[PDB]
Amino acid sequence: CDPRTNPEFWAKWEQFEVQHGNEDTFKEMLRVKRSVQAKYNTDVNFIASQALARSQ
Amino acid sequence: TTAHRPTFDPARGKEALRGPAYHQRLLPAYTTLKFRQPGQGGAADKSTRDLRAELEAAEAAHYAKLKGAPRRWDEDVVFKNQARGTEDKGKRKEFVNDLLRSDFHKRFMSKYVR
Amino acid sequence: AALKAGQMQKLREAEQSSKRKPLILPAPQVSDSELDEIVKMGMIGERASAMARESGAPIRTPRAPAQEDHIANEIRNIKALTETQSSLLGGENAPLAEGA
Amino acid sequence: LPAPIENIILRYVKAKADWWISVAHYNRERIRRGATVDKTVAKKNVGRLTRLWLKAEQERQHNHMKDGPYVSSEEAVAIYTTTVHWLEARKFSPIPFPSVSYKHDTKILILALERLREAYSTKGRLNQSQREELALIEQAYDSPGTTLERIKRFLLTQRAF
Amino acid sequence: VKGGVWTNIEDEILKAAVSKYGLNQWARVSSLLARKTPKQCKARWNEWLDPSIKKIEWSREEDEKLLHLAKLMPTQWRTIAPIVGRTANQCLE
Amino acid sequence: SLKRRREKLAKSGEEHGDVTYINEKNKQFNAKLARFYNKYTAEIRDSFERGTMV
Amino acid sequence: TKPARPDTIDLDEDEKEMLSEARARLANTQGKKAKRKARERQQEESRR
Amino acid sequence: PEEEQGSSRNLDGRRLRTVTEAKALAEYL
Amino acid sequence: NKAPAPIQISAEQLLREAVDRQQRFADLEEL
Amino acid sequence: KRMKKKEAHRDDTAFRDYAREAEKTYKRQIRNMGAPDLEKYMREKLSAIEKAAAA
RNA sequence: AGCUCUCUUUGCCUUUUGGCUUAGAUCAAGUGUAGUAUCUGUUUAAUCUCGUGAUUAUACUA
Repeated sequence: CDPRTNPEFWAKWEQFEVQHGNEDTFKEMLRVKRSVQAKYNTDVNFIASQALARSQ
Repeated sequence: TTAHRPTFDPARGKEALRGPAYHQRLLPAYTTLKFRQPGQGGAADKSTRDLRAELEAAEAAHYAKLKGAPRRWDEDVVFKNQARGTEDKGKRKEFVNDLLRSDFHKRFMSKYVR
Repeated sequence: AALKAGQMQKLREAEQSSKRKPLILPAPQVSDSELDEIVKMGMIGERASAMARESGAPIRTPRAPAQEDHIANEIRNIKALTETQSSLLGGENAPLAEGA
Repeated sequence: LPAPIENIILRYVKAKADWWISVAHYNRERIRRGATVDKTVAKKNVGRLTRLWLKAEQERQHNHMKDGPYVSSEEAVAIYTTTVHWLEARKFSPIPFPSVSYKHDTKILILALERLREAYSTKGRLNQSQREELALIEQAYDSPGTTLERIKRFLLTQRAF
Repeated sequence: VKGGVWTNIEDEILKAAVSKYGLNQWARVSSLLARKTPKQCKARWNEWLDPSIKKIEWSREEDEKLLHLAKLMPTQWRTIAPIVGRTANQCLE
Repeated sequence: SLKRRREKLAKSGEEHGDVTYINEKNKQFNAKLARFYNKYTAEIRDSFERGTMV
Repeated sequence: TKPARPDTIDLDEDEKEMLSEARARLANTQGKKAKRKARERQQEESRR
Repeated sequence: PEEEQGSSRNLDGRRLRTVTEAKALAEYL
Repeated sequence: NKAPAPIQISAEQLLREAVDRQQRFADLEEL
Repeated sequence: KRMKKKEAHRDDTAFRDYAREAEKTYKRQIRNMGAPDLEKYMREKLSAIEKAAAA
C-alpha cells in the first residue's frame, strides 16, 4: 500500500501500534512507511496520485 | 559499416576450366602406389564369426594379463606432522573434461605465471 | 493522457501481479488444541451458570531488553576489539559487554 | 533464450575455448624455448595468459569465500602466539603513528618522492596518469608540510581505495 | 584539472554515453565528458550511477549485518560490501 | 496492404514518452527490445525511474 | 560517491561545449567510407 | 519551452512531461 | 548565477535533441 | 454456432504455421466471393450437357 | 446475425545491429595566424479572323 493513496490504512496501522506496541515498533513502522514512500517515488505513481488527489 | 562482414553464402566448388595445356601446376611425385604385401594383411578376410572369435580371444587375453591370469631439536617446534597425507596422492590419474581445471593447466600456470 | 494511462495501468498491473510476494506469518501461540480445551472450559462454565439459573484488557508488545540491543552491543564490541593498540605494550583489555 | 539454442552456444564456446587454450600452451612453450621471435605472437600470448591467470585468480578468490579460511583457527592462534612470544623475548617496541612534528618526516618524504620520480626517470611518452603523478610529486616537493598532513590524514581515515 | 565534483550535466552525459557505448569503452565515454578521466567515469558508474545501488536509508537488519561483518572481516570493505548489499564506500561511511 | 503500410508508418512515427534512440532503425530495434525484454527488466527500469534501490 | 550537484542558472562555456559535442556525438553513427559514399551519391546525382 | 524540454527534470527529480500529464489526467478525471 | 536551475537536463532530453539535429523523362533516350 | 465461430477465430488469431494461415486465407476468400450464381452454374451445366451429348 | 466508414484490443516485426584478434591497438589539451562562410542588432461599345491586329464612338484638361 502506497501512503499517498492509503491514508486510512496507514492511520489504522498507527492506531494498532499505539494500542499495542512501543516506540521501537513505532519507529519501525515509520521506517517502513518512508521506505514504501521511496519505493513508490516514481513518475507513474505520481501520475496516479495526482489524478486521485484532484479527483477527490 | 558493413564492409567487414560474415559469410552466409560460402563459395561453391566449380568444374575445372578446359583448355590447352600450358601452365604447370602440380609436379609429379610419388607416382607409384604401394600395395599390401604378403604379411601386411588387408587383403585377408576370414569371416564375420571368425573375426568375432579372434576379437574376444585377444580381448580376453588382454583382460587376463591385466588381472594376472597365467629436549629434542624437533620437539621445540610448533607445527608437527603437517605433511602427512600429502605424498599419498597418486592413486589413479583422472582425465577431466574441463581444460582450465585440469592438472595440466594448473601445472602450466604454476610454472609460467610467477 | 487517458489512453496512455489505461495502457500504462494495465502494464503496471501486470507488473504488480508478478511483483507480489507471499506472507510469512508467525506461529500462533494459542493453537487449535488449546482452543479446544478453552472452548470446553467456556461451555462448561456457561452450562454450570445455565443449570444454576434453571435450578488486563489491552495487550502491549513487550520491549526488548536494553542489553539485547545487538547493534549497540556490537559498536562497543567493535570499539573494544579495534581501537585497542598492540598487545606487547600491556594495557587493559576493554570489557566485551556481550550479554546474550 | 531457448534452451536448445543455449546448449549449442555453450557447446561451441567450450570448443573454441579449448582450441584457444591449446594455442596459448603451444606458443608459451615456443616463447620459453626461444623457438619464435615473432613480437605479435609474444604480445598475443601474454594477453592470453593474463586472461587465463585472472580467470584462475577469480576462481581462487571465490573458493576462499566459499570454503572459508584455509588456515584453521588453531593454526592461526599458534602462529599469533609464536609471534607474541618472539617479540616479547626481543623486547620489541611497536612502531608509533608518525607524529605531527616527527623530526625525520621531510627526509622520509623526500626519499619516497625520489623513488617515485626515478620510477619516471627514463620515460619518453607519458600518459595522463603519468603526467598527473609527476605533477603531484612536484607539488609535494613545493609543499612538504601540506603533503605530510594529507598523507597522515589518509593513513588515519581511508579504508577503501 | 581532470577531477572535481560530479554535476548533473556530467552525470546525464555519462548515462547517455553509456547508452551509446556500453560499459567497456570508458575512454569513449570520458571523451564526451572531457573534464573527467576514463577511470573517474568508470568509478562514477560503479559507485553511484549503477542502477543496483541502493541510496535509501539503511534498515536495522542492514545495520546489524554491516556491524557483524565488520567485526568478522576487519577493514576488508571490498569484501564486506557484496555481502551487505551496499557499496564499499556506503558501508564504510 | 499498402494502406496497412501507411498506417503502421504513421503509428511508428508517433512518439509517446522518452526518446531512447537516434534514428529510425534504432527506434525499431528499441521497440523490439521492449517487446522482448521488458518482462525481465522491470526492477532495473524502476530503479532508473526513481533513482535508487536494486 | 558524492551525489550529483544541480545545474546552475548560467552554465559555463566548457559545459555548453560539452552539451553541444554530446549531441553531435550521440547523433553520429557512420564511418568515413559510408560518409564518402553518401557524398558521392549526391555528387553523381547532381553531375548526371 | 516545457513542451520542448519535457524529458528534462525538476528540482525534485520529476520529468516535466510527467507534471504535465498528471495535470492533464487530473483534468480528465 | 550559481543558483540551481529550474530545469535539469537529462540523457533522454539529450537524445531527443540529437534526433532533432539529425523524374520527368522527355525521350526514349533519357528513359 | 455464431459464437463458437467467433471464439474459434479469436483463438486462431495468433500464428501457428503456414498451413493454418493458408486455410484461414482460403476460407476468408471463399466468404468474400460469397454465394455462387447457381443459375449461371446451371446454365453452364445444361450447355455442357447438350454439347457433350453432341460430342 | 448484412456491407462500407471510424475507434479500441489481439495478432504480425513488417527499414530494425551481417565476421575475426592482443575489450585489435593507443589517446589531456590549448594557442597563434590565415582564409571562407555565419549572425546579436483615358474610358466604353459592337464586328470578323488568326485575344491581338483592324473597324471604332468619346472623355478629361484655368
